[PDB]
Amino acid sequence: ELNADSIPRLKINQQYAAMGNSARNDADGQFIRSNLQEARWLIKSLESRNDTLLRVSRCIVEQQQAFFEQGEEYMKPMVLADIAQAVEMHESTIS
Amino acid sequence: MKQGLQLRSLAMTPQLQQAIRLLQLSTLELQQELQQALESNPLLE
Amino acid sequence: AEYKDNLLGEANSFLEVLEQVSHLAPLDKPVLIIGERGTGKELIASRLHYLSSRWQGPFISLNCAALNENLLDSELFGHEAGAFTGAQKRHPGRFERADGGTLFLDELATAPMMVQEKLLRVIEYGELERVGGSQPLQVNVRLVCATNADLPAMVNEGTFRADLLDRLAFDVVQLPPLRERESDIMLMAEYFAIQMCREIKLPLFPGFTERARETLLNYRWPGNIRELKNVVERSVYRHGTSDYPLDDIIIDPFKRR
Amino acid sequence: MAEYKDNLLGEANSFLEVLEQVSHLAPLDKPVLIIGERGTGKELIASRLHYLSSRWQGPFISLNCAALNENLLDSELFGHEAGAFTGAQKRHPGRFERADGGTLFLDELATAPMMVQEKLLRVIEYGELERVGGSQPLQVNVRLVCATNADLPAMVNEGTFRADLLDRLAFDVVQLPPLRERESDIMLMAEYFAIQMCREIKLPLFPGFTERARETLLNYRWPGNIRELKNVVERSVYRHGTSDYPLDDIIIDPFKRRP
Amino acid sequence: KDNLLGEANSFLEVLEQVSHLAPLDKPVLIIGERGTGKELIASRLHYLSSRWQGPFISLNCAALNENLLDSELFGHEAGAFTGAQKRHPGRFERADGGTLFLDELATAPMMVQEKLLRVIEYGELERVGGSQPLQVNVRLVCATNADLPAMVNEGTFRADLLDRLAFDVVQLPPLRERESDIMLMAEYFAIQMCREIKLPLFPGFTERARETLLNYRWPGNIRELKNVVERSVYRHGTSDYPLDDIIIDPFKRRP
Amino acid sequence: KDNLLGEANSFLEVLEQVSHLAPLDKPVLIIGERGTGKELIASRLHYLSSRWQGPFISLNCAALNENLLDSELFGHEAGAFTGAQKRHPGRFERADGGTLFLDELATAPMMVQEKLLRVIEYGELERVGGSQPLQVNVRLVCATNADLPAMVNEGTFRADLLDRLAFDVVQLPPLRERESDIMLMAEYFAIQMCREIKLPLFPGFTERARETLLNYRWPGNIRELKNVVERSVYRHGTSDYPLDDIIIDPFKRRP
Amino acid sequence: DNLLGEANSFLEVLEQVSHLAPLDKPVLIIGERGTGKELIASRLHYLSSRWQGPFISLNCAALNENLLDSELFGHEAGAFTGAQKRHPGRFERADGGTLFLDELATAPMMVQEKLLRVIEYGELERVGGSQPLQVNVRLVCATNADLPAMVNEGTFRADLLDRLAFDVVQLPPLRERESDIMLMAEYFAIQMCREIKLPLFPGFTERARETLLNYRWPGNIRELKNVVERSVYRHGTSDYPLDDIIIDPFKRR
Amino acid sequence: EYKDNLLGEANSFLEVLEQVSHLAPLDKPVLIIGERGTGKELIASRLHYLSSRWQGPFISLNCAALNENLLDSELFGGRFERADGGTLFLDELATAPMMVQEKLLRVIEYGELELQVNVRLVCATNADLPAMVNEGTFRADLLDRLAFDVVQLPPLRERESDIMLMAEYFAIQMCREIKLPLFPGFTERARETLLNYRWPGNIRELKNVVERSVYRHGTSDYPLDDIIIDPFKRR
Ligand SMILES: Nc1ncnc2c1ncn2[C@@H]1O[C@H](COP(=O)(O)OP(=O)(O)O)[C@@H](O)[C@H]1O
Ligand SMILES: Nc1ncnc2c1ncn2[C@@H]1O[C@H](COP(=O)(O)OP(=O)(O)O)[C@@H](O)[C@H]1O
Ligand SMILES: Nc1ncnc2c1ncn2[C@@H]1O[C@H](COP(=O)(O)OP(=O)(O)O)[C@@H](O)[C@H]1O
Ligand SMILES: Nc1ncnc2c1ncn2[C@@H]1O[C@H](COP(=O)(O)OP(=O)(O)O)[C@@H](O)[C@H]1O
Ligand SMILES: Nc1ncnc2c1ncn2[C@@H]1O[C@H](COP(=O)(O)OP(=O)(O)O)[C@@H](O)[C@H]1O
Ligand SMILES: [Mg+2]
Ligand SMILES: [Mg+2]
Ligand SMILES: [Mg+2]
Repeated sequence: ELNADSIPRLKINQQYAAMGNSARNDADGQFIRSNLQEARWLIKSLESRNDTLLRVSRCIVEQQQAFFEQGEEYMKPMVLADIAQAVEMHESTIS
Repeated sequence: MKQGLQLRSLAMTPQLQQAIRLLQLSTLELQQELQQALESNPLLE
Repeated sequence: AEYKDNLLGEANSFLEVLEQVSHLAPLDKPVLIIGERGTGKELIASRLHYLSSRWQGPFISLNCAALNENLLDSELFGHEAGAFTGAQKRHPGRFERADGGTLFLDELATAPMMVQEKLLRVIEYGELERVGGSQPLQVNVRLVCATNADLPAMVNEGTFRADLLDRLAFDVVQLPPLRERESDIMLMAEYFAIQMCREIKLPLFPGFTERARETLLNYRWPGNIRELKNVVERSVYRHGTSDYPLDDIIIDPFKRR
Repeated sequence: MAEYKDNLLGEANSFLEVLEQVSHLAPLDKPVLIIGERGTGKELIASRLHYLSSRWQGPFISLNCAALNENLLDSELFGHEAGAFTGAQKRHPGRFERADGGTLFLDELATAPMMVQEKLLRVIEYGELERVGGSQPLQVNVRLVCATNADLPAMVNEGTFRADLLDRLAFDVVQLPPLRERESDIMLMAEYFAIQMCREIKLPLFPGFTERARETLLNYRWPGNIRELKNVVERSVYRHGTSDYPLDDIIIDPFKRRP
Repeated sequence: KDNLLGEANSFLEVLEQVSHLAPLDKPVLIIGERGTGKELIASRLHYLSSRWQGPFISLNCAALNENLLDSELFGHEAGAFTGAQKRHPGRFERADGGTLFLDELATAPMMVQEKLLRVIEYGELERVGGSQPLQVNVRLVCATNADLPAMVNEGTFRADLLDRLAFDVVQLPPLRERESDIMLMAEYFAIQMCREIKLPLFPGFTERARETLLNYRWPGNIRELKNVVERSVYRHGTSDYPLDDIIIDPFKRRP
Repeated sequence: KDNLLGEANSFLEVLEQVSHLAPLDKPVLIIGERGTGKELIASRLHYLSSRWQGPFISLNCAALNENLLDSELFGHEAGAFTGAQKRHPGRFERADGGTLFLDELATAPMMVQEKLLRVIEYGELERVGGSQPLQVNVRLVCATNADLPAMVNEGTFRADLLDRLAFDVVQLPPLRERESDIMLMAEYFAIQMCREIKLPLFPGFTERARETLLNYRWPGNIRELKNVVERSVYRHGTSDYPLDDIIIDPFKRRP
Repeated sequence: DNLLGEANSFLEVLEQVSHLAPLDKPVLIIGERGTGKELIASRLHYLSSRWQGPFISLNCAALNENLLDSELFGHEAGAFTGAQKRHPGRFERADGGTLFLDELATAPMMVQEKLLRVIEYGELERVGGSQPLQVNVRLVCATNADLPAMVNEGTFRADLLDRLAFDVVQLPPLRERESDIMLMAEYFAIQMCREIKLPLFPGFTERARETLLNYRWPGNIRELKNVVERSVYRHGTSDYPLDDIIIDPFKRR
Repeated sequence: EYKDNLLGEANSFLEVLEQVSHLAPLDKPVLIIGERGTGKELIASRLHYLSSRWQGPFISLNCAALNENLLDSELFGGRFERADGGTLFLDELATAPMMVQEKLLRVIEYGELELQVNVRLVCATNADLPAMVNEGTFRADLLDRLAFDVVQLPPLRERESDIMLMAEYFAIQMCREIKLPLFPGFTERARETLLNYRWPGNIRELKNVVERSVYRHGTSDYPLDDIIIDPFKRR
């Protein structure tokens, strides 16, 4: 289970989102739209990091359940390319 | 099978690349970076 | 270690074959078979893979028939990048599938002779023949086969070159015919009755009449196991059949009205 | 220099002399061709020459002739990539192009298309480079190796093999001593494979050889020279038995149904 | 632009034909067996042509990719389903008055034949998705191992090719026909060989077997001549290695 | 108008037929031996035809690769096709308002005919991703040395379509059948080569060479005429001695 | 609304054709070799409710690549932006009117399989445009020289053809009627003479026509057209009546 | 319910209907045997109409065949998404691409790349699948996993007695649509012709023949004795 409390949440200021379309000034709207695009890119980046982490973690916990259960003595040879092939994990974003 | 015509995308670099590079960082590394970034944006919470 | 699943192999020769397999299990060489039809051979191949109990997956399972274009089984030794059109990254596959493993050769006789030559060329030295410019790469994995095809016959035909044919000569298995096996057949018949009663979780195994088993014996039974599995569900298809024993076994799917 | 033959499964009869001739022929890089039967040491001879790939930098290039399927085989000759085919990728040069200077081991399949062999022969005769495009051929030397597995001048008469390709090929042949010919270390290499088999089995000790078994070994038609001998060796080894009996039954024909 | 002249009066007349043709850019054929060296003579014409500083480089007819035949003489400009690049023209487009010896013409596709039949048309180079064709003068030359009339009776090449046949295809004399400097050719070839053989000289030498070789099939004028020369030399490799009992039979079972 | 080789009565009849046909924008075809050079007549006609100025098309048949007319004739100037996109020049698109001589359409895929049929009959086509087909004002022309009379009889043409491809074909006589302008063609060739070889003067041919032409069955006619010209060029020898032995069968090996 | 030949049986067939013409049920249109009676459908569509409705026609021989998005439903979504730059697919172009097909007997029968579905209410959904269709755009097809024995020959799906039409479209033999022969003959002669800017029609020999009346009519109306043109050019003179009939430009002298 | 269209008075049609009704309650995948056009998917229509999950969107709709990357986008979005929860169709099963067929079968249970939605898949085929397996044109594993319980259809030759009723029904519907005053009447010649009418197709054949026949008849006053049939051809 992903540490959702340790997972930050990116919130967009909806008051600014409602205070830009009414802006009869184009510069304010353009700056707001650029800020929104950047913030959306950042939030999507964090979310993609979290989701890829969760998928690869499921793959590893499946691989390292013996390492999880019996322990480091029963720690199987685990590699990223093998894990990526096994769980269809990212080929380079994961790396 | 053979060769003729047919067949047919791309990713992004720099800005998308910087956003992706931010994620390879540590957890609290991402948290402090998020705090510093949110220090600027007037349209985020 | 890991235990192979139960198989109704009550034939005394079948037990002997199992024993031969058992001796071969520590060994690691080619494993061929007479490929009896309707007869569950690669199940035994799995019992082998299971007998090896190798870490990771060495029990590859792919035939030849779907490799209709030569390219498909050609891509059992896949493509790396950009040979023809790269529809996806690292078209390689099915080769590392038994990375440290073994290969199950099904529908092997249908394979192209050029394809066969490529396979054999892979056999000994192990070189990775990846389509597209690159360097080869071996891997410590094995292979095994099972086919109704008559190897001496094909040698007369020369369908595959003789070099490969001998290169495969390391373990043979002539599965008994479906018409050959009778007592094990009824044994597995009751076994499948029970197994269906379990998997469907129907309240009652109906049973079968003595006439039911006898008539099933009078059935063509072309596949001792494959036909039996279809017959199992064919009787399981009937509704209320589980409550009382019935001899209603659906041979022909096209049979109607 | 000289590298130890990782295998010297050789015949004192004349494969000693054959190996000697090979060693004499080895230093140059001129046309290199051999000859032999189904499974008759010919890969092993390939290894012989690859060790005879003199000095260092012996780039072993294998030309599995009956491979390459149908279509892109043409590229496998010359070189793919650029934007040429249904794809685009970096310059994966043809297999001959991929190896510059390397050892060109011919698989003695005898390609069905004479023109395809001729196209390889034209590149084989010389390389002028493909500055126009990677679709073409380039400026590469290579050591080259051929062998025979069938009747050459017959096919010349049979029209199976082009005379011009044949004339360039076989500048100096290398025939092989068949199982029906070599027959030299039969018992010797026999026990050689036996010891290899015991060590593989981690076996206790060699039970021995039966006089009946040795008589059969002499009587063997040996349809395959090198491997089929080793094949039956493995056959008996797997057949195995008590250490009490040196050898039991015949492993020459495993195909035969088990008693 | 020369080699180990076969030193023949026929060779003299053939060279005369070449020299007479030298300025001309007319398309040219040849029917030469392996070891003829007609290709070498052809390229000798190419360098010695009026376009001495001309771009003269062949391309085996057998070469072309199954579908790239248009991409063979012409070269990719735009589209073509590549989706990128494909802006490079053809080596034949790269010719422009230069030479590309049409070797291997004995086997090109009838499809290839007709596409070239278009190339036989004066100028007008069309590329994929093109705007305006290119009338690009280029010097044409070819050689074959077989008989053009033989193919014609077979209909093997379309008579369009016979139209494409333009300059009088000089032909190399047969080995039995050539028979010009066999000892001398052996001498030069063996000089080169001993250079490669790195042995000092042929102390054996001798010439009775030279006349015996005068009684030889010699299927390749240079393909077999020097081939057998080296075969025998390497089997010898000794200083005192004479023309006696040296055989050309690499396929044959020696003792 | 244009340099026309020949003044035969049948040739004159053909010329008058061209004069009559000139208004007929209706497409038709011409039947001639390879090397006929009828295309030249077609071009002279088209210039003299209603397109006193228009487009002009050569259009080698064997010139397309699994690529439609919107990749062959129409062009994909309307881009947005599969794969990348751009502005793509188109032949039948470019041709509209001009001269469209189809080249040796005998060798043509059944698919090619499949497209061209509707391309011609209505004269409206559409392209790579277009709304409307419009129509072309070009002149639809063609010829092939084959006798389609057997081709579509073999089925090798859609005889319905090929007939619809034709309005009233014209076929030039054979020169061997014509058998007349031998002297004039010879003289023109002599002067032309004397210029080309930069020669001083034409030696002339003995009446023996005239009779050789009289026997020169000449399977190439104008093609064979130029072939004989080539023969003379190699047989240049001396201008003082008149050309004695002209007939050069290059397929016959000399000596 | 056009110029063409007519016969009593031809008139009856045209009458039945008009009777079907307002009706929206598609029928199978089979024509003589030298018929190209597509104009009949053109009248029918005018005689159909599509008198002001759509009238898109395409010949099923002219494709592009293994599959054409424009053939049924496509746009500029190959990769990258994925934009319905021209969502308008074939039926989207032809919606609500005449969807006329030519070159029918001559495409990949897989396309026929594909056609069968679009034939049944389209429901074509492209990346450019997704729509359930079932839009009653007038369906009709032509180039019907083929035979149901081609299904016996296995040319295409007999089921596709069987579901294709519920009613017929015939074509009386041109060699059969030969009634308006001189009539349409003079008609085409005048049309060309105007096109030829010719002075006038000099007439023709009745013997010439009667000899010309001997013909298998292999090219039917097309044969008539080409024959008239050739005979006119051979006449090349409006002075004397055209006593000559150009039997075949496949000829020599 | 849904209008007694093709209400098969052949008691065999009723029995097929009863089996289908039992399967209608079942949410397990299912298929039916018949010929298309010889009654293309009419039972599929009934099953969607007899949808117990009546609000369940039986979008279904799988007779045809799409493109390659089209199968890519459909399986990995339409497919289960196209008919979420609801009923899943399949026809021209002989027309599937091998990659496409593998994708479908894997979705039915599970795949091997390194799940699905909805319930009650429904299918039918127009050709003898066992011969195709003998030809080896698909995965027999898919064949079995599909072959839990089927719904055959009566042949047109088998569909014999109720044929007069079906013809009359088609006549009623047609005259309603055709604006004809009335079905002009049954004639012995027409009935005998229909008896001879082999009608390789069942529904499409009879319907198209009747359409041609009525269009020919055009007289609600005048019954048609022996109207011939052809929906195409020249003269
Ligand atoms: N012990 C078993 N348990 C479950 N299934 C079995 C067993 N033995 C055989 N089968 C089934 O029989 C089918 C065909 O068996 P087999 O005859 O070995 O195939 P082949 O026809 O290739 O020889 C297989 O699909 C397999 O599922
Ligand atoms: N001393 C040896 N060392 C290794 N392999 C040997 C030896 N002697 C025989 N063999 C085996 O015998 C065979 C030699 O024949 P090979 O070259 O493979 O056949 P072919 O001539 O058809 O190419 C191989 O299987 C090889 O492994
Ligand atoms: N005059 C010459 N001097 C030296 N070598 C020659 C001469 N003519 C031909 N050769 C040899 O012939 C070989 C080329 O073969 P070639 O005769 O061109 O085959 P083909 O005529 O069938 O194309 C070259 O290796 C070259 O050494
Ligand atoms: N009317 C003509 N007068 C003189 N020479 C002609 C004439 N027509 C063609 N030729 C000659 O014949 C050849 C033309 O061949 P080509 O145009 O390829 O004929 P084809 O119609 O068969 O394509 C050239 O050598 C040309 O000089
Ligand atoms: N009854 C008729 N009388 C005269 N011309 C006709 C008649 N019916 C059709 N035509 C015309 O005859 C021509 C037939 O040739 P074409 O259009 O190529 O036929 P198709 O479309 O069958 O290939 C067309 O112009 C067509 O409109
Ligand atoms: Mg099997
Ligand atoms: Mg050569
Ligand atoms: Mg037409």
